[PDB]
Amino acid sequence: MREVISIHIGQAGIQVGNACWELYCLEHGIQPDGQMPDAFNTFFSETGAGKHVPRCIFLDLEPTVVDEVRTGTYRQLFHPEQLISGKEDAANNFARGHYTIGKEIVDLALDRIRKLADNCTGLQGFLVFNAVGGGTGSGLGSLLLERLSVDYGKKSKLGFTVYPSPQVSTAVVEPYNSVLSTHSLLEHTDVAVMLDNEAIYDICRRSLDIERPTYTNLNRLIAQVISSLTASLRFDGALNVDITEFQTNLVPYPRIHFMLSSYAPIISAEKAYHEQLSVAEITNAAFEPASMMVKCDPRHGKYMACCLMYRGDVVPKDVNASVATIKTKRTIQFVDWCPTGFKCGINYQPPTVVPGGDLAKVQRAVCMISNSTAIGEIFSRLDHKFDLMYAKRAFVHWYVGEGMEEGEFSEAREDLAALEKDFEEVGAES
Amino acid sequence: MREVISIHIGQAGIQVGNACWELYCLEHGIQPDGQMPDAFNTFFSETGAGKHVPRCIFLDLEPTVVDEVRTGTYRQLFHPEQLISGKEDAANNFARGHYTIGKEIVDLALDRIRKLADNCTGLQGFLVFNAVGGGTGSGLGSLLLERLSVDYGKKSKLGFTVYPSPQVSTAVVEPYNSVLSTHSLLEHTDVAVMLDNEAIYDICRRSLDIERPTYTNLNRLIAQVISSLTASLRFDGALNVDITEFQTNLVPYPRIHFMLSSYAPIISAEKAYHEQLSVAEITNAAFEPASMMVKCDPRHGKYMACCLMYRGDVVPKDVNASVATIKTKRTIQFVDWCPTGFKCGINYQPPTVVPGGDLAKVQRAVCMISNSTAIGEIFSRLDHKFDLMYAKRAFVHWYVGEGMEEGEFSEAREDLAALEKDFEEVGAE
Amino acid sequence: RAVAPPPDPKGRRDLFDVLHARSPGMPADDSWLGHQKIDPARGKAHPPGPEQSRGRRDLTELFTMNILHGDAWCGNILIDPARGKKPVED
Amino acid sequence: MREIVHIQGGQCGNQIGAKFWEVVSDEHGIDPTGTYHGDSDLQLERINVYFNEATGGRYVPRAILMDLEPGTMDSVRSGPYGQIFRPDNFVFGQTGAGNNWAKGHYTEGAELIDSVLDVVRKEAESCDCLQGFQVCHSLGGGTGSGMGTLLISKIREEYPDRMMLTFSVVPSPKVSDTVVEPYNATLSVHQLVENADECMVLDNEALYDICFRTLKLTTPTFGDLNHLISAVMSGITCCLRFPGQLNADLRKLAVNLIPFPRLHFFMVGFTPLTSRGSQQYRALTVPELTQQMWDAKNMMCAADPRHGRYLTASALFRGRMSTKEVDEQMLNVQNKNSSYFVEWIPNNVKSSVCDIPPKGLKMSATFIGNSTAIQEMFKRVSEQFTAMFRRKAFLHWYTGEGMDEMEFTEAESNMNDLVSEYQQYQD
Amino acid sequence: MREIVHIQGGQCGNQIGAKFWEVVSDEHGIDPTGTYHGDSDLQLERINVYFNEATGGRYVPRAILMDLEPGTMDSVRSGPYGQIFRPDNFVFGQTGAGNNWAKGHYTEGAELIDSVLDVVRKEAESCDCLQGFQVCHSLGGGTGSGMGTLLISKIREEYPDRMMLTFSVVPSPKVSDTVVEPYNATLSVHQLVENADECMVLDNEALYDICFRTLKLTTPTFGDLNHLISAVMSGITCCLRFPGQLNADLRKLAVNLIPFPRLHFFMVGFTPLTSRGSQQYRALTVPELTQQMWDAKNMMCAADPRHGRYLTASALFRGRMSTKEVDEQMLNVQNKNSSYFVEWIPNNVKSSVCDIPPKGLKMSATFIGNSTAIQEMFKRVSEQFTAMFRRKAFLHWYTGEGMDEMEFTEAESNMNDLVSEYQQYQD
Ligand SMILES: Nc1nc2c(ncn2[C@@H]2O[C@H](COP(=O)(O)OP(=O)(O)OP(=O)(O)O)[C@@H](O)[C@H]2O)c(=O)[nH]1
Ligand SMILES: Nc1nc2c(ncn2[C@@H]2O[C@H](COP(=O)(O)OP(=O)(O)OP(=O)(O)O)[C@@H](O)[C@H]2O)c(=O)[nH]1
Ligand SMILES: Nc1nc2c(ncn2[C@@H]2O[C@H](COP(=O)(O)OP(=O)(O)O)[C@@H](O)[C@H]2O)c(=O)[nH]1
Ligand SMILES: Nc1nc2c(ncn2[C@@H]2O[C@H](COP(=O)(O)OP(=O)(O)O)[C@@H](O)[C@H]2O)c(=O)[nH]1
Ligand SMILES: [Mg+2]
Ligand SMILES: [Mg+2]
Repeated sequence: MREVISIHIGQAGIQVGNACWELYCLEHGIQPDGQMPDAFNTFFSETGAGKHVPRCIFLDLEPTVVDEVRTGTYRQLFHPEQLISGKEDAANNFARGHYTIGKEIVDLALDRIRKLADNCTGLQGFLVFNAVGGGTGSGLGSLLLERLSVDYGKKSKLGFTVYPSPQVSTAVVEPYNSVLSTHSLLEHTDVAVMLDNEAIYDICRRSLDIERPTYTNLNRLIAQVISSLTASLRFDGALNVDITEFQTNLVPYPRIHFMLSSYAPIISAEKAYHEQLSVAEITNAAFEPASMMVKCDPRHGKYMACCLMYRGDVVPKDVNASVATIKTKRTIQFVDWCPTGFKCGINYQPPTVVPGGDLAKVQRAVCMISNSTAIGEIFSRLDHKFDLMYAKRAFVHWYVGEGMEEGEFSEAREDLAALEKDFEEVGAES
Repeated sequence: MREVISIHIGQAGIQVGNACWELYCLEHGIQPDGQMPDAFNTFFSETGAGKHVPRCIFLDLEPTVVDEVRTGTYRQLFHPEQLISGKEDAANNFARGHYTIGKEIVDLALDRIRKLADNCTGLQGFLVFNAVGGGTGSGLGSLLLERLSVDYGKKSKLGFTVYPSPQVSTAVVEPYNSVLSTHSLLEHTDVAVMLDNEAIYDICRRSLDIERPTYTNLNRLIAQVISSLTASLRFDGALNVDITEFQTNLVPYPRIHFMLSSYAPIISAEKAYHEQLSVAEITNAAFEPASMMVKCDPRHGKYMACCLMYRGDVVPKDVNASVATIKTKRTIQFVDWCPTGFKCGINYQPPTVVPGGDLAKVQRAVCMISNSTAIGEIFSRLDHKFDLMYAKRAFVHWYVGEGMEEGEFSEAREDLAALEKDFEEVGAE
Repeated sequence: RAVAPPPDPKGRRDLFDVLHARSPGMPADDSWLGHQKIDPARGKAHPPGPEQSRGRRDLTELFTMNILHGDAWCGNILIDPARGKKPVED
Repeated sequence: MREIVHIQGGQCGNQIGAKFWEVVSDEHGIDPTGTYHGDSDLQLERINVYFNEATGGRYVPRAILMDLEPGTMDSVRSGPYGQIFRPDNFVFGQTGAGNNWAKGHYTEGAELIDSVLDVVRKEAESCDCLQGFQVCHSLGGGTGSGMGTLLISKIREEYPDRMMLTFSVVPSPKVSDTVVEPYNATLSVHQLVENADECMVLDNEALYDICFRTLKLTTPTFGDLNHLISAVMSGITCCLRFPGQLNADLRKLAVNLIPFPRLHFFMVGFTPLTSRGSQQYRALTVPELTQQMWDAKNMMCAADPRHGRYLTASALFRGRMSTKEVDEQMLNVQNKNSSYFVEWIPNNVKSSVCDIPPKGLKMSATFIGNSTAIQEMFKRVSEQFTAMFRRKAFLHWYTGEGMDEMEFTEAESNMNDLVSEYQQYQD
Repeated sequence: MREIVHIQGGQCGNQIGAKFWEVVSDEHGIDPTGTYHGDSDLQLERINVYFNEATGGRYVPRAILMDLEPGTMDSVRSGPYGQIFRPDNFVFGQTGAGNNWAKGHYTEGAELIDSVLDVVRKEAESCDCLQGFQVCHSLGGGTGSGMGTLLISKIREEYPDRMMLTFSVVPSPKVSDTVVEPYNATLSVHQLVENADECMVLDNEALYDICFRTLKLTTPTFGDLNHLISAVMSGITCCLRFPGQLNADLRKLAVNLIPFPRLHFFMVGFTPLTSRGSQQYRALTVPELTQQMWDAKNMMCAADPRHGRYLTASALFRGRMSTKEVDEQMLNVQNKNSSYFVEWIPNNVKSSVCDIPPKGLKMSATFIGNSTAIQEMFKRVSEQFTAMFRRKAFLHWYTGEGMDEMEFTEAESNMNDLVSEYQQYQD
């Protein structure tokens, strides 16, 4: 049997999870109380008679977001001890999330994955959600992936992670937390997916046509990306792809595992009738920079490996024709040592529209996950701003007071420094 | 499949377009919401289940014309992102729509063109609709025609351009805009069908017997003319003439591609009952000196090539009797080096009639497109007016400030002057 | 949970009727009959046309010579038969 | 066992070809479904010359459809007898020449000749013994003329010992349907003078004249043009498909009509044509065909045979006819008009009798004429080509895709070489 | 009584055999429940080759379904004709291969292959006499490639006197379903050369072209693709399941087609493929069956037969057929193009006749070709392998299970040796 454990750290993790577990109930007919009126084993465990409990944990130091789950419409769905809370928040301090006020919660956390581990038969992977901008997402996220590595070895912990945008940022101390959390993220996470808020802001403005998007509208299409790639484990298709299929096919080097993300028909209600959505058209729109989840130009880099997950009425010939059209096109450039640059995944069930949401009912959607050499431009951006604040030694007395010494920042800087040479070395022709 | 992308530039371009798509939806039976209760594949694209969206973009720097389409009865017919708007108009300045303002829209418009080019299986041509009197039609029209030559090379494009009239004008700097836009029309448009508003005003006055014709009466018969030549793509006939046929039969030299236009049966409802519409007389009415849509005198000129588009119940023998009668007539003239002048095109479907329009139901129709040396007198008046204002630098400071220097006027004056010398040498015997 | 596969546009499920000789079909209902990218069943719409509109006239009856088991003109090319003066009785 | 492979090119070839199998199939008794429904046993005796056996009793035409537009294949298939052809033989392109000869011959013809040669090669190997290829096309156009003439060149290199039967209509003297018709015809004629074994020259206004004077029809449609060609096209192969007292096949006509290898343009007419009111009053016998056979108003070419002397003649009489009346009427037209016949060939006329007439007609005949009066048609196209070429008008549409003015001077030279040798045999 | 034990491996292998047991049971007449409903005695005469008789008239196939992902056994069970298999034969694991050849061959293979051989030796020892094993897999994946070649190498050690008929879906030149296709193929072909007695190379891109050019199928699904390969697999064993005039079983074709032990890869084609529109037009005769047999597009492998010479080819004709057109057409294909055949073998091509046709079809034939033109298929994958191997791309995953870099060099060394051997006899 196939099943994945979803772990959501921090306020960014919970709010995506509120949109995520909103979506997962729609493909399986689960009411908010938890009573179905058997493909749910990936996310739901059959408990007692006619009650399903999600295979998740909602852990956060700040109690102000976990109680909203408790007082919300999904009170009866989640187990109460499953949701983990804390007395005080990390206040965007990585040192607090990792050393001082993080150790007392992670002991309670690991007893809760363990009970979900024994309840489930054969585990496929862990789906971890966090944001590097905050101390809870960085600090507790760095701790939790380390403990899962030493307890569940060689299990594919597939991660989705939110990164700071260049133009728009919500906290001053984001570059310090991003560099520190990435150093733990290289050696621990097998597959990580890059997410950036401002690109989705452009997506909501351009494609979905929303002038003022909110964080709830962001996570609704993010949860579609999570559900589409995991839909292969839930529902049968022509060319199914598992969690173990992604890591052995999109990770060319053990430290080059930072894959981009993109979605196809991000199309509103009135736009859907006039749009002629065909397999060739949605593949071309997938590789456009407008549909990219991260504000980075893919034209500056070379696609090392890309994976396409198709849902709906996709004949396998038309996706086979769309592979040829992209590779023949000169604008999309691949690396010289990878002729077999694509992977196709076809599932037979169309995506399920959230009622009251902004997305429309669409027959066909493509989740485009690509491993490129343009991720290093994002990491060159974070490296530059990290050196600017560290030169005058700004916002460091918060961190070194709460457990850390000075040495951890330099070693995290050098470890992240070797990444942009590694992305340059893998991109250079030979 | 045969299929053409018709695009409309400027205030005159869009008002032709919705007048055109009024006729196209009635011709194929498409309801205004886009639901039909394969001839549509030339202009419409099948979408999902029973939805037909036109292969058309509507671009203008001024949003006052575009949002009328978004509000009116055809709001559900068009895909919304096909309709492209702008922040400020070019405002009758060639340089504003060509260098400063139009560069922010020409990248957006050509991206939309490529999406329609990707959706189409085998492209046949393009139909541009612009007026050279205004800045958006001239400047943004010239900028978009530059990119269409480099993107889709050697591909047919049809230029339906409304030139300034000798007497009638709604613009002052239109001799500047028409001359500068013409320099783009020589080098990039393969086939350019000339149009002029004043000659259409004469047609409605004496034939359609309406003494108060507005723009929607003018653009309805223009919609009949463009639909007549493209009707071979949609319906079979005895002698089909598609878009590619117009290049190799009406363009003798690469820099001579301005052609007149005529629509022969132009009658009212009460006039149609008494009159007898016959193929022999409809060709004489087609070549009637007042029937053209461009203010020219073909007796002054000489026909270099002619194309006839016969519609309706036209047998293939009275049309050849009609062509034979024209060549024997001594009033009309044909150039000495082209003995085989005419091109005959016969279709099998009568033109549709709009409800509330001035036209009545007719069994036969002729659309005549001719290349003549009489189109050279359009530029002679255009050069005479342009040389007057450029003699002592009138209306130049609006053009100097927004990018274009003083050198482009000398190039446009000289290149159009070479066009005049091109016209007189080809008419020489 | 086996969700339904995408239905065929013309109800073809296993191509047994295509590979085997059962249920022969018309030359339409195929992908292409030209070279490529051409719908066989979807072509130019056909108007009634002049030959079918103007009565029954086809050249099969004139060539086959079925009259033994109309004229456009008689004599001069101008006039047509059965159109002349009104006959007056008494 | 003398099979004919038919190739139809372009707007002219497909519309003529669609009405061609209208006359072939019902003569053999074939329904639009494709089965057999005839009563006479002689119809079943020779079908393989034009049809191939199909499983289920169906008979499928031995035809190859070629074009550059998908319009005409939709026109042919929609009409009656439109489902008889194979879906495999409907090979064409999506571009469209647009009356550009070099588009059909060099650029847009290159990617399709290799495709249409495969179906020619497949069809030739299927039949045991080729009798000839039968192509119908135009000379004023660019699709059936440009790609058609390249097909004549390709099919002659592959099979140089088989007859070539080209049914080419020519640009008109009177009116013009295409503006560039002198350019395309002179380039097509230059490609036909070497490779085509025999060419039957037709014109549309010769067909316009017979249908308005002899047939006396008020509104003759576009199918009236095609039916007169189809009676001719079946009239050539009358001795093949049916038995007869005197047999004359496609090579038998070619040897007796062609004195020198470049004298292979023929003017052909059809004998038993009459109007509705004249049907009851005519006495259809052997001599009354002959006075209408040799009359120039019944001719189906632009050239008037009265101007130039007849080099060689032919007569394919169909029906239960007395040979002595075919004998004495043949000599009667020679002595009555002795100025119209070439002196250095005694007994110019060739005759043949087939005993099976067309469906419903009692007596019939077909006249194939090789005359030196046909130079006036070639001089008209050559004069119209020289007038345009001296100012290089409409030439950038031809030279833009890989042609220079060298072969335009060559095609003009071979044109004037062709009309000079017609004129010296007139002397 | 010449039994064949069938094994299906991986996601592709389970799906190709799901349509295979649907076709071969429809030929023999077994309903999806399991009973017999045929109308001929000859259908039940040879059912021991693919089915085991059970109590109550039930028939169970000699099929072993193996994979590592339980999704595909849900696909074959929920699909039609999925209840016929033995529940004890559903041997597999739960971990999933993840398209890794090393995982499919080394880590989880140790626990899986112990249980599978118990099922296979139960099927082999049950029947009285073995003919061979018919396995089906792909070379681009890891669930059927690494696991299948581990099974094939292990089963040939146990049964060396029985043949091994393997069906492989090789990677495409134009597209790629998996990123590690050159890694999976070059290691799998390194194992197939010494273990499998002969291999029949299949690929989607040749099937996709067949489904669009000849079949003219609008929406070719994987169920559409599976039937084309499965129609071959019935036709290869047609002389075993049915009596024939000239019998040719699975060892008859082995000695005929294979000159040297290293050269045992074939390009395969099923002959009477017609579209739905062209069913009535095409007449099912042997000479037109031969030209479709030797058409390059009708081959179900992407290697073009025109590039290389055929060493030895075989044909499995089925139906009521006489044996000159079996022999003369195979003689005619030699003399028509002798350059495309190996000179030092007289009469390279080969044929045999079984008088029992498939259901509802009159004539049919299955073509097996061993040509040297398949070297560019192995040359391209070797070219794709050396590009990735120099940069060591996608190798830290493969070396994780315990494959050293030396084995990748040895796999590539055999590819250059095998591609040179085909070029050795091409000159
Ligand atoms: N996509 C998405 N991102 C969010 C959302 N909410 C917050 N974020 C991002 O997440 C970043 C901080 O993430 P967290 O580590 O979870 O913040 P936290 O858990 O409150 O950590 P503390 O403030 O220290 O308690 C912010 O900078 C936001 O940009 C959301 O609802 N959706
Ligand atoms: N035939 C026709 N011509 C029109 C119509 N409306 C305007 N015109 C012509 O258009 C010219 C005005 O220039 P335009 O190109 O329309 O100006 P514009 O499109 O608004 O461009 P900007 O002024 O820069 O915003 C006038 O000279 C008219 O002759 C119309 O409805 N029909
Ligand atoms: N007799 C006859 N002539 C035709 C027919 N169709 C076209 N033509 C002649 O062919 C000329 C034009 O041919 P065209 O359409 O350009 O052929 P294309 O090259 O295939 O495009 C005209 O002068 C017509 O008179 C036909 O069906 N019958
Ligand atoms: N004909 C056919 N091919 C298939 C099918 N499913 C997958 N494939 C092919 O198998 C290849 C991928 O191999 P894979 O299934 O991952 O092999 P595995 O690792 O053993 O499961 C692709 O190139 C597909 O074309 C099917 O149902 N039919
Ligand atoms: Mg917080
Ligand atoms: Mg004889």
